Amino acid sequence: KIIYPNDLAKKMTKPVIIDCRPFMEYNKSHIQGAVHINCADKISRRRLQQGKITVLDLISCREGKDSFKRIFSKEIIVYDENTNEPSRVMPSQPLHIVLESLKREGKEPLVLKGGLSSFKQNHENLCDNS
Amino acid sequence: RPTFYRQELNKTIWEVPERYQNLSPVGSGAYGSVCAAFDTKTGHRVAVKKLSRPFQSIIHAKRTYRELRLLKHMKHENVIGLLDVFTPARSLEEFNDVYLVTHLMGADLNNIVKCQKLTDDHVQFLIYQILRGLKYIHSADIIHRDLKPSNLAVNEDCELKILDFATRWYRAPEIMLNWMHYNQTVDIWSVGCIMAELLTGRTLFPGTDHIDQLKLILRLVGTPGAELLKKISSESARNYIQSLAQMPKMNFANVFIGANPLAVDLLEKMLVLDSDKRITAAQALAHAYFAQYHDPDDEPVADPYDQSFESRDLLIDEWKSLTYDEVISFVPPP
Repeated sequence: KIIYPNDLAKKMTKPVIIDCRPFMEYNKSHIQGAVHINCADKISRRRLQQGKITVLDLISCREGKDSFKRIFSKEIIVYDENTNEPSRVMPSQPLHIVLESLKREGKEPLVLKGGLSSFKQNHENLCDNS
Repeated sequence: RPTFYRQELNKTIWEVPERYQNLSPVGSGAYGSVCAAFDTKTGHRVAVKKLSRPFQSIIHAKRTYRELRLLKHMKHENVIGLLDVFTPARSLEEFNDVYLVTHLMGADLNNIVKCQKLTDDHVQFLIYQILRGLKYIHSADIIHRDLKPSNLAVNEDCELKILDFATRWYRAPEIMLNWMHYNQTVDIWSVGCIMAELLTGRTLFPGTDHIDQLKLILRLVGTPGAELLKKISSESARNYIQSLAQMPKMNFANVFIGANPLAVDLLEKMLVLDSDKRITAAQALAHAYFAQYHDPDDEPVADPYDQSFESRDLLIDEWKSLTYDEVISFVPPP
């Protein structure tokens, strides 16, 4: 379930990272290599609560020869702005939506405790900006 | 009838139902004044537009009538919708103030583009949405005619709405010089211009005074063909093009370097000079660029729209009452 900002730091240098914060926040800055996901809006939630599409499926479109290697070929990390106690996350929160959708595809995701806000205490060098 | 509470914001006096609270002057203009609020009876930050002097003229009375009818009609996630419309007036005689309520939509495509650089998925999601409501709007046999970034509202969840139907930079060539041969496809030219901006952060046809506007356009799509030229209107318009040095169509693949191939193909289909060759909203929805998002069952259409009133010519008294009628026959959404 939950990982620590430190574990991710090291885990990083050599895993798929999903950012489920608001798109403009994601574009302002995200953990290097982090991939963004639109899920909270009506259309997204809907089509998700209908199998029309699924998170893992979505992010499987950034390749050139094979669209899955490096994708489900690594553990999946997931993070939001700051959720400290992931265990308790409302069904509306983007964090909830992703986790349910990935878990629904037989995938065990790992949530970064304290989201991006935490990870920036001593990891600013592991982030993209503007 | 609810309970209103008067108050004065920036020299105009606002009289609104108890449920709307924390009115904050966001601005004004010709159209009227608008306050940002909070609707306790819904939890939504909302926008209240105070329409004053809606009947100080026939042109105005009708205009006020039109906007209201049109607004009451649209019911689509990607189109501006009326959450409420009210009047403190109790009698058609004490009537001369109209207030329109809608979700306060923060930001606009203009602000977004000038602030940050979006990912291809963002561009794709944003444009998918424009097309979705454009399909809806066209269903009701309505042309937007003034589609531009500043008319596109986007919230934090990247949801977008089209609002009230520089402007020259997105106007389509046909309706450019003023020819009576335009149609719904005229909005697709705009979406193409917009998509191009999303993809490059640069205005595609920033023309000075629309002469060059046409030059800039031609400079990209190329000077008309042999029959294509014989597919147009105007006297002047016709001559100018021939009066110009024949330019060849550019290959968008070189203009939009490093851009998603399916994108430039779509643009290739929208930024077409022959409006009869220009792709439709419905058709664009199906293009491979929207694969992950295309769901025919999730792309509604409107019901016909009675533009009949448009023809008739009436007097302030008529239009005014006709408006009170709409104001009263209003059924809130749920």
